[PDB]
Amino acid sequence: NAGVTQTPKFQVLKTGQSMTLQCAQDMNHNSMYWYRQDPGMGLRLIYYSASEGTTDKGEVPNGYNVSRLNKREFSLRLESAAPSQTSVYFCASSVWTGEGSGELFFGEGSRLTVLEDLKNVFPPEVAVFEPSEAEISHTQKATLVCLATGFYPDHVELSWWVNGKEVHSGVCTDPQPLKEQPALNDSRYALSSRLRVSATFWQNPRNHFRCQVQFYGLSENDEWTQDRAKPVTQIVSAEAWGRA
Amino acid sequence: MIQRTPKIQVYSRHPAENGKSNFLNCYVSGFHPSDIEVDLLKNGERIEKVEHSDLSFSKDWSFYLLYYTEFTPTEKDEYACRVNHVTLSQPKIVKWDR
Amino acid sequence: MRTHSLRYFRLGVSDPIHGVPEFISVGYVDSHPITTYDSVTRQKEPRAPWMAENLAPDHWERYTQLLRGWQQMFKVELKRLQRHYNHSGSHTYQRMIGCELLEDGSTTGFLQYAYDGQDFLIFNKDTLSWLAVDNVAHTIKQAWEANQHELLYQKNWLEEECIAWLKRFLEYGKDTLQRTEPPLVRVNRKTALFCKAHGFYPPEIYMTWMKNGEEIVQEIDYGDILPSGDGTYQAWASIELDPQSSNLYSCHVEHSGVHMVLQVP
Amino acid sequence: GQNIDQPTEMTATEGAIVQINCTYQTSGFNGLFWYQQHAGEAPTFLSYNVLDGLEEKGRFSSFLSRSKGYSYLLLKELQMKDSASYLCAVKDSNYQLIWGAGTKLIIKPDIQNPDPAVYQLRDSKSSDKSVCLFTDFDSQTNVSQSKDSDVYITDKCVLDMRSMDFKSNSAVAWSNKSDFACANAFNNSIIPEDTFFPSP
Ligand code: NA
Ligand code: NA
Repeated sequence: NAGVTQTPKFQVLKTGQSMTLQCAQDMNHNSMYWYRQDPGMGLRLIYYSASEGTTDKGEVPNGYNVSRLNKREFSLRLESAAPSQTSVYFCASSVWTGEGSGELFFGEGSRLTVLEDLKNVFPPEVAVFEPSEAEISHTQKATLVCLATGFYPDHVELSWWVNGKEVHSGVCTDPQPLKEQPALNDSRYALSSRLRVSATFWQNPRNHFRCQVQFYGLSENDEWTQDRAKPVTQIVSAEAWGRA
Repeated sequence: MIQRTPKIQVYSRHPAENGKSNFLNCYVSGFHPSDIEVDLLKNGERIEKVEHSDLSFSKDWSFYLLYYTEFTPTEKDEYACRVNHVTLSQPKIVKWDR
Repeated sequence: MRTHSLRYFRLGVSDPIHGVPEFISVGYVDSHPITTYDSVTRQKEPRAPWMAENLAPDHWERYTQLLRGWQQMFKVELKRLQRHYNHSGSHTYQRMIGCELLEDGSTTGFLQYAYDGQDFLIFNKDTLSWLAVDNVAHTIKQAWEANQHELLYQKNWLEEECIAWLKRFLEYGKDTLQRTEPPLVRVNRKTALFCKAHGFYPPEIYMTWMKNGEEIVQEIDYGDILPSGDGTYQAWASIELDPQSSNLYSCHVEHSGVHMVLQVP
Repeated sequence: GQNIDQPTEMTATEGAIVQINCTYQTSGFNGLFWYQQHAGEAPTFLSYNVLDGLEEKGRFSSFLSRSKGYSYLLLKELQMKDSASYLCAVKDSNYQLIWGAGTKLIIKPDIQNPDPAVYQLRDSKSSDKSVCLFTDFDSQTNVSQSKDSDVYITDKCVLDMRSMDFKSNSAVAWSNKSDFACANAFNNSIIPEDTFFPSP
């Protein structure tokens, strides 16, 4: 009952590297599709499969191939990745096709960034800043701020943890990152998030706050030659305790 | 299940005149289901070079086909169409009637 | 122009003999095949030269993929019918969809299905509902009518898209579809009088016999309009002679706006 | 040349009504779809129209005029969770789905008791940054990006404290520069006259 399952969620590639994106649907649908989504444009169909046992090119097939492995599975292949293939890729399925009214069911998307050189890849620095005493006395509320800075590419997931449990109420994370140097095409990114709690909650000295950032970066088989540490997939975090 | 037997009509393309090349048509229509075999006969012998249209579909769900061959009619030669279908115990012979 | 129509047929067979396709889909404009697809070729292909010349390869490529999907859906649908009828052996499933553009400018559109060559489900695009002939059809009707959006889609396709396709194909094939070849008509004595017409196009023609200026259809034998093989048609009608009294017999033929009378002496 | 056009972005206030337009020029027409896509999430189906008229589904309605080649998606009683992109797409004569570029819908929360203020957060012993928080201002206020290359200013974010049914706008500014101060951090923004600046 999972719907459309595509992997991976994030991937960094060097120009020329190969990559396969997986997609499965458990809805017994017959038609499957691979789309790319880029800023300022409508979705563009790469390849599709109208039924098990047939596939055909969409509007932008060059640089890609597909395999309809069975009724459930439709994989997308980048044999020699190019920087122009940096995009968000969506798999979708429909019960049938060639009919007016049937809607598409989408997977969660796969964000790919293709780079000429991996020396531009950086994990985030993560820091947590405790609330202003003036805010507490003026509003009876307390805002913590988490900053994740200097990362590249924009492949991060930020979460707040209070006393060992992830929280979402009271949280606002920027929906888009800030380019630290807006003029540069490969600028590193910054991301801010806020957690706001009551003053009484912040003033309990046994309440514990953590901001955690999952960064999706390099893996074992990526070649690394820089002096700094290899920017592997990793979690970076920072914490604060309540202040009585 | 309702199976419909083929109607079989044999005719020349043009009003026939002996010694003048023509086409012999056998139009097989109204049958269901679609599997059918059709031969044109000359003096009882099966003609080899015989064309036919693709299976065609009627609005009443039956099927039809046209089988044809070029020929020159003579006074002595007898022509026929031989059709077999699931609704026929034995092939049905329809002779060309001038 | 006179009345023209566009229609697509599908045929599925559940247990076909060796070689025969499980699935066939053919389009027609008037009496002329225009398109063909089957489960053996797995390609949509033109059946008229004026279709091949006016539709770019992208058309055949796209609809080939759609037809491969429609082929599978047709198999699944037939498997469901034959299970619910509890039928063994080979059975057939058929579909016909199409539209007419009448001479006066009005339109019709239709969509229906058959099992073993008999009406099964008939679409009404004005009430947006399906007529079921038995309880297996009734089960299908209930499922299809639950998907209101797909009924609306069929109404739009019949009323708007189909008519636009038909006008497009009529222009493509205008030298064939819009021409007129008048009939050559003669009367033979064989006892019955045979009124025979050949060499005409379009195939629509009206031939009848009048006796002393009056028509009695109950004594006229009406022959079929038959293809001659060269793109034209032939037809005939007969009446039997009264041996005891003379009468004024005349054959009347109407074709493409022209009326003709052959009085027999 | 088939085209689908819809506005890039629309901004409306919580509780109000918004109409998102989509016009199309296509070779043939087999129906028009609307999808909702939350930022970083997958599109999901909202509606399908193929005959003329208005169809309702909860707080959303979708209208189509085939002769004008136009549809709108109508959202009534806007809520913050309606913030998303809305994608229109049309199936042509060949059943090709042609996608509009999407309309980003931004919703301004209704702030009942504005209390605009700029607060200095506490330094972290692990960071050289000073961090300032502009918060609790009315939704008409716009936050300008920084004009100093070593000052970073993020756009405003709407936070919901569910327990208290309380929403607030905020933006964050930071720098490691010696002359950075919260009193001047948001100087390039037009901020409310009554903004509270607590003493350093
Ligand atoms: Na390719
Ligand atoms: Na037989």
